[PDB]
Amino acid sequence: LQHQMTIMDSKKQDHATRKARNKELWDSLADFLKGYLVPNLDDNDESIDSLTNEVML
Amino acid sequence: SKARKETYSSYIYKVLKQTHPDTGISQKSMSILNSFVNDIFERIATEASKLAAYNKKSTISAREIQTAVRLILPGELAKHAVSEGTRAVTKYSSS
Amino acid sequence: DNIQGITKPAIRRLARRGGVKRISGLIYEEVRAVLKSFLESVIRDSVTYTEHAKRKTVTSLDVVYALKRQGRTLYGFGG
Amino acid sequence: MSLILDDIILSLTNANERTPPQALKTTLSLLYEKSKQYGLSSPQLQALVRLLCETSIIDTVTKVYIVENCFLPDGYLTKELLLEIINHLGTPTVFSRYRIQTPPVLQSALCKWLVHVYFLFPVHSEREHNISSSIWLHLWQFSFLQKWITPLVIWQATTPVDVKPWKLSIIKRCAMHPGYRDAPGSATLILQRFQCLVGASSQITESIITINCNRKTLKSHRNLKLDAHFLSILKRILSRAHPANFPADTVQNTIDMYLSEIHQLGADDSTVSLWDVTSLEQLAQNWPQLHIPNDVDYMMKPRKVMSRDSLKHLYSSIILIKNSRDESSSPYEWCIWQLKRCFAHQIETPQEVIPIIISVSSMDNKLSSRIIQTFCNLKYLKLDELTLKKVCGGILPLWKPELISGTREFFVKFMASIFMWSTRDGNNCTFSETCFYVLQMITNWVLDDKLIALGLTLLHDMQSLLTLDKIFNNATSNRFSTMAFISSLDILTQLSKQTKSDYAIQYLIVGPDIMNKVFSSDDPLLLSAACRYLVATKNKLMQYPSTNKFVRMQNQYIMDLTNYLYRNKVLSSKSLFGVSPDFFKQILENLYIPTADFKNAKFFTITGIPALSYICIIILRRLETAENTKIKFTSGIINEETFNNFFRVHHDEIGQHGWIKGVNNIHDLRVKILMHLSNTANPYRDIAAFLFTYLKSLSKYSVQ
Repeated sequence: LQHQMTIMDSKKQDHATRKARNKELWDSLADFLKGYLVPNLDDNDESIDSLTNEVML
Repeated sequence: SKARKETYSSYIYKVLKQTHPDTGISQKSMSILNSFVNDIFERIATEASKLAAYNKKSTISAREIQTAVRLILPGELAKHAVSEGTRAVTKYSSS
Repeated sequence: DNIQGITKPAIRRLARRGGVKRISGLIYEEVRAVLKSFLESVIRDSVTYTEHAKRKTVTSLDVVYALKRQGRTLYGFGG
Repeated sequence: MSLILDDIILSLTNANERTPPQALKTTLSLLYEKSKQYGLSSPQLQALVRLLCETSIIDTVTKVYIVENCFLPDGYLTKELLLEIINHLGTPTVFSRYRIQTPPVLQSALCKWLVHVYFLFPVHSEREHNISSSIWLHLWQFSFLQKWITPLVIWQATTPVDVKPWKLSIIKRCAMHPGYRDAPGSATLILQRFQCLVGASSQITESIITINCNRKTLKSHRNLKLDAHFLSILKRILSRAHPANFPADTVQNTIDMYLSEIHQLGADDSTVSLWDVTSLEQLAQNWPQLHIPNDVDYMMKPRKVMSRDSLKHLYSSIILIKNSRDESSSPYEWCIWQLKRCFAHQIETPQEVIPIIISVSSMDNKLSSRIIQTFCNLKYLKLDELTLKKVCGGILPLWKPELISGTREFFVKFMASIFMWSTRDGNNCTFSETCFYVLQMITNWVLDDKLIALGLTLLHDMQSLLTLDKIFNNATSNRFSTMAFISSLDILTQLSKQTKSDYAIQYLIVGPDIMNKVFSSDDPLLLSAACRYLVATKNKLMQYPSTNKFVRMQNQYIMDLTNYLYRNKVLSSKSLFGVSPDFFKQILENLYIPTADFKNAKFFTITGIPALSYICIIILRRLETAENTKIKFTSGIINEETFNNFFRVHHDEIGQHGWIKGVNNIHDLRVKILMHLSNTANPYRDIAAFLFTYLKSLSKYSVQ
């Protein structure tokens, strides 16, 4: 047990539901585009959300 | 200061000189011959002891040694070995 | 570390002494493994003899005694 | 120690644009020696690896050198450091053109570093490994570092799940891609590694034969060349930082088997049932996934060995670890149900059930409290006396109740039930035997600091019941009663020796008129305990005043005992054991003696007491054999009338040899036998030891 608790915890690290994660996964991809990828796209000659909405779809 | 090494070196050298005097011996060959003689003697002695112990024979004699050497040495050399050994023992008894 | 230290020209010379004319790649570390196995087999009994003798050095008498116990008798080293 | 190493990394970070001629080199020179000496722990590496890419003032030639030499980690180097390296890894593009590009050669050198220390990587939580494995595969597509992550990718992916067709397509396409020059060599080992994971995989052998090479380079690509100097220092660094952790022999071995895996490529709550559990090492990995099939027949009916039956008794214990123990637990109910059957004899036979349940009930004192409290009844004794006796020897002395601290009142009623059971029965001696186990339990209460007074109060009620006419007697009684009582006196004697227990002294002090029973009873072993208790008691009670109930009864005991033993002046005294001496006189004239010279002096002495009468003769006969005198002592009892008559008859022969040397008369004789009795080791050495201190005449010869 002492050797196991040194490895602890594999399960708690993941825990710290799948449907809830799916919404977060969509939101994580949504926020990544608007913050980093869309500004690097520098298209539409100016765009923050209109270009972002196109790449979400 | 050193306890003497118990070898057959002088007798092996004497045998070689009796055969022919021109050549000599190297140290590695000398060690090889000494080891071979010791191994053969150990084999024959162990065989004689085991054979004597089998027939609850308390002693070791010429018959036991001859049987042991016949067991160990193959027959081709064994014939000459037993002939020469019998000659030696009979002549020693005569002396 | 030194298992690879045994260099492949030495194995080449061993193969040439054996009598082959063609060499593959697997035989190199196969020879290394078989040498390691033979060495460990001899060394275990050599160390056993040395430790029983209460001496803390290994001698030619001990190694030839271990070899003879294995059955591969070695000549020319005394004893 | 490591704080200065932090400053050295911070020194290269605090100052920028300075461009010194040699100050920058000296700081790097100081980093060369400090990195190997102190290990460059994981937080230091994360700041360092970020500093190399952030600042381009240092040339990429020395950036590779410090990665090759300074990067000798002693820390845990968790995924946070690897993630920072992953951030450094990559290539500039249109989206990342603003971000500064790290040198590809530095990336290859960085990719070379974690391969050497992959063995030090954390045991993953199998949640971010899928992200990391995909990240490493995506990073593997870069050619300048493809040759170094390829041995890595072989390592972290060990499962059929990690062998994913989308990963197969990427690896195969790179080999099929023309502009790599190293992917076909790199992909072949990865495909071979993926082959041994999933199995046959006829799809993976058709890809290898398409991308196969002359395989001399593959043989060189199978071999991974790790710097021996890098690993030799790493072994020393790891051992020094963490003693008894990351041993040097295993660190070299762990790298070797990781290297040998690459060489082998050329040649080649989740429910787990407790029924199938066999290995405790597997159970350690199975501990989060342990599940117990609820079967009552097995989990108590069948160690250092390895087997399913090795964890047999542990099965009944790990469930108490898996879930909290309760009165409704099936193992806790099986014992009671089996116990209920055994008393009623509904079971086949109770003899084999007892040892197993006793061992279980020996521990788990809170559970044993339930068992003892319900089966300690008068009715449960009627069914069978032996089965109640058997369970009294197992769980009584090992029980320490702390649930309510009010179980004392239940015992006095229940203990008297066995005694009353023994009265009308007419003896069985089962009462005294059952008391001895309780006395053992009482000492367990005494040993505990809590309820010290509660246990002592229970002990006192035992002595009153044990000192009754029917159970204890000098005419008709059993050795069981006396042997139970002698153990009680040792408990109080041992309690006097202990100074860490500040108890009530009236509990230690025994009753005034209860000592007349033990003193009057002529049991030689019993009298030995009284002398030990009296001597030990006088060690205490020294700060008490001259006038006090406790100290007056103690001095009364000393005076009465010596008068009854050696003083031989009971008639001149005012009382003896609460009895006036003139009562003793009246019996004496009614008694008849054929020749009564000194009638009063014979009865009351060490030799005249029946308890020590014959043992006195035994010692004398030993003396006569050793000295080998002329005349032996023919009489069977030693007293004044026999001694002088023995000397008067042989008065002619007394003058030349007399008797054993060193003795002139009976008065000298009575001590000489006691000197031997005190010299040898025997139960009645304690009798002579007590008499030495309070004989004032012989105390003079002792020092102080």
